[PDB]
Amino acid sequence: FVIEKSLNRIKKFWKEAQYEVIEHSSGLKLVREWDVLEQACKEDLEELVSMKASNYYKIFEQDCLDLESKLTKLSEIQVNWVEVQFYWLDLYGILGENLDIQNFLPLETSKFKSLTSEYKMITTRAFQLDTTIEVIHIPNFDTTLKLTIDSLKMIKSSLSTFLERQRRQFPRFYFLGNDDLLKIIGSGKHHDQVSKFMKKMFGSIESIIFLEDFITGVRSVEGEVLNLNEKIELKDSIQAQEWLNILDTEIKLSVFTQFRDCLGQLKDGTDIEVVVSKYIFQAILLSAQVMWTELVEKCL
Amino acid sequence: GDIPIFLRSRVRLVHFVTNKESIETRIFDITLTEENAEMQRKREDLIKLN
Amino acid sequence: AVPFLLDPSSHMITVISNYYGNKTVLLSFLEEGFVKRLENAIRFGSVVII
Amino acid sequence: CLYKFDIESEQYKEAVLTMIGVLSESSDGVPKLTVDTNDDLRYLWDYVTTKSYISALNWFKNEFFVDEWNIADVVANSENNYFTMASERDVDGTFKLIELAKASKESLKIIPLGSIENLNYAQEEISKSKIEGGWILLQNIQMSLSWVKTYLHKHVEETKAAEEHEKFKMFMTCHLTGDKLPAPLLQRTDRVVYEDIPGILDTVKDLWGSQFFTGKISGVWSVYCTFLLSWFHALITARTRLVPHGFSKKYYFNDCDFQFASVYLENVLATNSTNNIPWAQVRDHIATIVYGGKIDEEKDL
Amino acid sequence: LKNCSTKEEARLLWAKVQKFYQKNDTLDDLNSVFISQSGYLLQYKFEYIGIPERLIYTPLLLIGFATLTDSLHQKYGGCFFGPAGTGKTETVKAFGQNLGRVVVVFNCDDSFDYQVLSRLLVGITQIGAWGCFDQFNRLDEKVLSAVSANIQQIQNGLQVGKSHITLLEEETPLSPHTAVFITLNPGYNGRSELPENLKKSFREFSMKSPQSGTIAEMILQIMGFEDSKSLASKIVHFLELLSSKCSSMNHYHFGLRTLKGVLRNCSPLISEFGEGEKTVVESLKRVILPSLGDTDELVFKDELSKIFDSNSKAIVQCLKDAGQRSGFSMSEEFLKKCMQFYYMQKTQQALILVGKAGCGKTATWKTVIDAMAIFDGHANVVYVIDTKVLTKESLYGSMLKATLEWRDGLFTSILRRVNDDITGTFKNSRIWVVFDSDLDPEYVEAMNSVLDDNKILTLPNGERLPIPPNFRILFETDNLDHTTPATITRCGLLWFSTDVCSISSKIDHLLNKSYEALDNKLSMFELDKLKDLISDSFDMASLTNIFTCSNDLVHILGVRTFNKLETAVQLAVHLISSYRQWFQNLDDKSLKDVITLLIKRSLLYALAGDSTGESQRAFIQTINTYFGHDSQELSDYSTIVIANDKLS
Amino acid sequence: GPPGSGKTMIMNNALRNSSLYDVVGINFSKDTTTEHILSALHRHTNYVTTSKGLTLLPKSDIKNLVLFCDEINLPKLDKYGSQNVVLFLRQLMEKQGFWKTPENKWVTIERIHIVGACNPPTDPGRIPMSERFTRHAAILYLGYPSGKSL
Ligand SMILES: Nc1ncnc2c1ncn2[C@@H]1O[C@H](COP(=O)(O)OP(=O)(O)NP(=O)(O)O)[C@@H](O)[C@H]1O
Ligand SMILES: Nc1ncnc2c1ncn2[C@@H]1O[C@H](COP(=O)(O)OP(=O)(O)NP(=O)(O)O)[C@@H](O)[C@H]1O
Ligand SMILES: Nc1ncnc2c1ncn2[C@@H]1O[C@H](COP(=O)(O)OP(=O)(O)NP(=O)(O)O)[C@@H](O)[C@H]1O
Ligand SMILES: [Mg+2]
Repeated sequence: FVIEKSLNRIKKFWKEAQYEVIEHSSGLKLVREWDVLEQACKEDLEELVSMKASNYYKIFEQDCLDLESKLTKLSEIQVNWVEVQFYWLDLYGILGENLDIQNFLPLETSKFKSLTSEYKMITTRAFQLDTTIEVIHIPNFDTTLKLTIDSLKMIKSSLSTFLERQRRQFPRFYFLGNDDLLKIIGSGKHHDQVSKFMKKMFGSIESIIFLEDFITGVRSVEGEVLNLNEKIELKDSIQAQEWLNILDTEIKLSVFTQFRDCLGQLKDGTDIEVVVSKYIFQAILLSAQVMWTELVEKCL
Repeated sequence: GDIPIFLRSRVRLVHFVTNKESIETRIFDITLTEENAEMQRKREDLIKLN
Repeated sequence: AVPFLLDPSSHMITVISNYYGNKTVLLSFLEEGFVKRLENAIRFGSVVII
Repeated sequence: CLYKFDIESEQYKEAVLTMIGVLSESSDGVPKLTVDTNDDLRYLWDYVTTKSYISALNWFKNEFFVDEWNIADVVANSENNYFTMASERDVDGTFKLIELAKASKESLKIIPLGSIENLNYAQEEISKSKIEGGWILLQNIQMSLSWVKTYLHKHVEETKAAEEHEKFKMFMTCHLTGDKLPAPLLQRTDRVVYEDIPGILDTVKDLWGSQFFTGKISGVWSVYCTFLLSWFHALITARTRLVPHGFSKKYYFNDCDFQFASVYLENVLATNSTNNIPWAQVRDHIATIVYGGKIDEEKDL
Repeated sequence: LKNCSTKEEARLLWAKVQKFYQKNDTLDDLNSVFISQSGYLLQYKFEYIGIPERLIYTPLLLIGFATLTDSLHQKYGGCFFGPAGTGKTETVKAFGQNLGRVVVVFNCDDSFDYQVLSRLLVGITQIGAWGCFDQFNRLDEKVLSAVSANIQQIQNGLQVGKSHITLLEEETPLSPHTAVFITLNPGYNGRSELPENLKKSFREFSMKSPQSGTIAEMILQIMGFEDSKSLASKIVHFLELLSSKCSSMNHYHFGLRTLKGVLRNCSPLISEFGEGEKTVVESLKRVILPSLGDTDELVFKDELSKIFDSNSKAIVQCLKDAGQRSGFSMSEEFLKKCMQFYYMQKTQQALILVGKAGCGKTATWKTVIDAMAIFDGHANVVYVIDTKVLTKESLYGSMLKATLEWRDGLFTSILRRVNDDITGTFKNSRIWVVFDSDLDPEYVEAMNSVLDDNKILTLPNGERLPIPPNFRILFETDNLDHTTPATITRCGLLWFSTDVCSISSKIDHLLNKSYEALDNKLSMFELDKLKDLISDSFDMASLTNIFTCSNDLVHILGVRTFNKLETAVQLAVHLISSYRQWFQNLDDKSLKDVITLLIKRSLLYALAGDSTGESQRAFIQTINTYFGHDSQELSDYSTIVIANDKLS
Repeated sequence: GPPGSGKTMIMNNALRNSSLYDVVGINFSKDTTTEHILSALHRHTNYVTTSKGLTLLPKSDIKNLVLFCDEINLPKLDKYGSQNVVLFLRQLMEKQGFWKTPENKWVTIERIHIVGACNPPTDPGRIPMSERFTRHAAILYLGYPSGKSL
């Protein structure tokens, strides 16, 4: 009847509707192939809306409208179901696995576990139903997802904020970027994993020299060794963001020291060759530069 | 834009356009509207009162 | 036969739209779901512009 | 030509036509010379033959026989709320639009668009000034240009109800040499070009003027040096109009240059003695660094 | 200063140079050192520089220091423009060094994320470091727009004295000591310019004439050898000649960057050579030549003589061993290209080999690989990927739509075998990933991070695989037209102007191969007799004229002569050896006639088999006439026949 | 050769005639994939695992299998101007093997010859084939019979 012909076929389609499912490493069963049904639902909805144009539609309006109301609530939950998955998946790598990082974020993790378990129950009941349309009749499904995506986003936000506040304590961190920073925050137990990054946050310096308790110095990408005046004392539990700041200041202070020492030597009239062995490059250079300037000044 | 010969044959094609070749026409209309009005009016209502 | 309207600025598309009111359904050949959304307009009697 | 060639005689045409062809390098030859039947044409060839080109060019404009419309005459007479006035970088029409504002109905609002802050205050004061009625001026709109595409383009367009608002006029300063402005936004507004090019003596007077308003941070010699720099600026400034004569390419010398040149001078003055010797190293800095820094071609340096 | 005429002149000249002063005043030591230039003062931040490669002092670099100090004095950003091949970014870096600052650098259109660019800018403002945008001129509309706006927020805030500023919909504090520098490279349209918003916040200056001479002199002077001034002038003038005389080529760079490669690559040769011009000569022909072609090579040689006059045995005996082993003849050319490659592989991590089909590009790297294994003892793992057979997805890898699971592609998987888990030892061996196909911008855009100084392979999931030095990459391809100029500047380039091999040599090689193919499945008795028959049945003197008349002819879907050879020999051999069994009882004259017939036929098809069939007949006559007159003449329909039930 | 030259007629005839060779028919299209070619073979071929050559892909019996790509020059070019499917025929010809695309493991072909027929690049619709492919195949022009032949 131009109408019942279409309505039957929408129904016939949605009673055989199936989400493809493969579970990831632990727990939650993921869905492949979102777009298929998201499209087909959107397409059938459009067919149902436009039906209202028909002149013979008036009497069947009810039987149409019921279907519309069912599909519309599928759409309401589809839109949410997919982003809940996507966000969760992205967050699992950062939160659920590595113990050290979830340790300093008791909170984002403490929420993540509960969301996960709940999203696990709802999904597990969902794919037990052997049809996708059936999902609309699950009590507190739409509600569960909306609460879940909102909460996940609140976590994702919190994390982003946490990190950006973390960098601002030692701004050099802005050169690292998220992944590596998290490695520094967690490895602050060991102190030896921070050495890798000292090319990226300084660039002059390659790696860092320890007495295993104290930091004696650094070694530049060239292979020069800069020995600090005061070795930087470390305790078994101490934040990286602190001694890194102490370090950054002490390398400058140390360069300055070598500068005045060497320059004073040259002032006392030691041969440049004498000096070349005993100081780092930068110090004996600025030395030569300043002293030179003074000499060619009176020489003028 | 070039349509298939198949479309252009089957189809009744109409140009709503101002190509600058429309100016000759359009300045006359304005000229006549502002110069001889009563026959621009009775140009327009030619079908009306009829 | 089907009209083919050509205007550089398409004011004519809103002329047809004003003529048929809400009845007008506007489609494009370049939009994705066009093929079906045509099948919808055609079955239930919508006025189409492509 | 379009008009006269229709109205006037074939000897007229071929004469004016050959006379133009002479102004161009097209051809050189004597026009069919009719005596006092065409006075003006003899007046024109007289300009061409005496090699005074400007008056030869504006012969047509004075035989076009019109009163040109002043910026003021467009602004006032035009019914529209939106004007874009483009100019070469050499000159800005802000000072003129100020005087045109004071001259009629006041309400001068100068909005620079530097920052994110200048842009918020821009669109705040736009929505404020279009209810209140004042004149709003957006300086060098071209720099924010991704702003125009999103905000301004649509915010002029989507409103034809801006006329229903008070008597309100939004000016937009543009640059002829510079990024292309969106064609629809431009056609929607009344366009003008700001051509007014000061004399050399004028420019020296105006430069010299802006300086005494600063009070005295400096002594007597610096004044002399400020005087010189004004002159030097005015002369360089002028030479860039010359194009292949004088400077090889177009170079633009802004106030940024003048500031930096005078900043250097105050420094070299404060740092040295009152001897007249330091002039050695004053030239080199201004020529090679301050002013000549901008210059790639060694000829122009 | 000595040679200055007047005491005034000395003061001027003294004022144009950076002078280093130290306040004896107070505490706050790190602020105690400052720099005076042009009467403007700049303080010395004490950031540790290490031992960077220090730039030679030239007046251009000093003026650059002057414009930059001139700008910073009023807290405007400085900006450089000028053609590629001077230096700008590297000048800003040295300027930072001199004031004791490590300049952070953003290389633009490196496929960089805007996030990482935003983030680095935020770091630089909070830290207070000096940023430099390398080739700022090229950035996308939206990227450049946003970066620019932020740069004005910063630069404006610096001029104003704001403690905190606002940018990009991110709020940050601002160090008074922050600064932003910009370098701009030109397009075909003329010297690039700052976007309008930054034009008012910066000070533009030009980098023009690098003074290649004074650089070269001092570098040659720190290697401390011979005539520093003389060699400098001769080398600079010579590259200049090379630019004037040699053909304009997209990938030719004779600039200061090439000149530095010469002066630095001049150092290793000093050990086994002297410090004389001879080393300079050797370095030049090592660096320059590989890229040059037919004509340009002889130009290099001609203009080389006009100016300055003119591992060897070990490696060359290993190559000879490797060629001798694969059946390849060692020519001037083949050896030349081998050696060029061998010396390239030490310097260059990725190599590009360009030449027409049948050039011998493969033969070269395969042989040089094989001979190094002999020589160095480092074993070689070779993966040959025909690139454009695989999609980027297939090659590098991809991610599942929904589950966000990663799957390794071909390149990444064979890289993982090397790094993550080594069951065996890849440590003591060299790996070569060879890309056999045409190279397009897209695939190298994916791995440009490999070709980079970052030496890390970037996957979409952010797996960031590091790359060991054992890992070497080859591109063998016929044309460079479509590759990025950047891909070339990142790799070394070995150009093949002509065939590595004489036509007769290839023939001789093919025959060897065909003989050894028989040596496995056949007895030595037959093999000796037959291979003598084939080789001595045809000589290069007859053939060369035939190959020459083949060149005058109309070939539908033509393949050049050198490449037809493979068809020629392999057809002939198999054809002759097909009939080997009838040669035992055959008369001695009759075979030579048979061999000759089978060869004439195969030589006809292999050369003119693609011709009109009228031309085939004309070429038959050309074969009969240029081989022996007594020798069995070939005819259109000529064929060998043997009896059904009996041998005949 | 031109149309009616007898390319498809004669070669299909020659390969169906002999018992030693069997044909796999393929008609290249201006849209064709490597994966069409592989699937074209999978009826006549079988994968085996041999520690000698690692993975091998021979015919399902002893005698040789000839792949016939008719209208071989038709496949289109990438935006950057390269036709992968031909370069794939090349990889087969020169390297006697190919990478199995999904699993990232090297496949070696056995007793499989590649042969093709086409019309000169001069004609419309036809594409130029790279000397890097054509170097490995002997090319024969095929034209109208002697007319006395006709
Ligand atoms: N005064 C100098 N002393 C020594 N080397 C120099 C000097 N000036 C330039 N160079 C070298 O010239 C080369 C130019 O590189 P670079 O500075 O990156 O150029 P750029 O202008 O910044 N960008 P590009 O021109 O595209 O390479 C580098 O190898 C520099 O080391
Ligand atoms: N030095 C040599 N002496 C003798 N024969 C040689 C030599 N070099 C190459 N050949 C032969 O000539 C052929 C040339 O092809 P090849 O070595 O693959 O170079 P190619 O440029 O990589 N070919 P292509 O990959 O299609 O561009 C080789 O396959 C050998 O058969
Ligand atoms: N000796 C012959 N025996 C049988 N048919 C022949 C003979 N010589 C020519 N033909 C005819 O030649 C035609 C064969 O064309 P054919 O070569 O198969 O197409 P093709 O090779 O693909 N040329 P093209 O259309 O460009 O692809 C048929 O009409 C045959 O009848
Ligand atoms: Mg090859």
